[PDB]
Order: sequence, then structure tokens, then C-alpha cells
Amino acid sequence: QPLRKLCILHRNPGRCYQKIPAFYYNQKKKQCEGFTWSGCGGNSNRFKTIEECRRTCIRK
Repeated sequence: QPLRKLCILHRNPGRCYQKIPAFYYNQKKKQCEGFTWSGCGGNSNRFKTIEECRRTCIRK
């Protein structure tokens, strides 16, 4: 399901020690900016590669 609301919640790292740096869709720009994930908190919008982010958040 391309362009899902899960990509609209911005980065969701949570309060849990800092551990999985990745990317999130920057709805200021138009692409996946980088962010730092934590460990056990927040929704999702966790995208490893920028393409992979735009495939689901910006459409394939």
C-alpha cells in the first residue's frame, strides 16, 4: 500500500539508549532524512535506505 500514514508520523526512535541509526521521511523536504533510533519506543517510519523509504512513502 504505497503512501501509507505510517510514513506521516516522522521518526519514532523512543527513549531506549540510542542504537539503530537509519532514516525517516522529512515532510519539510521531500525525501528520507537520516535519524537515530533508540531501542524500544515510538511508532515506526524506520527506513534503512533512502530509496526503500521513497518506495513506500513517496511511491515506487
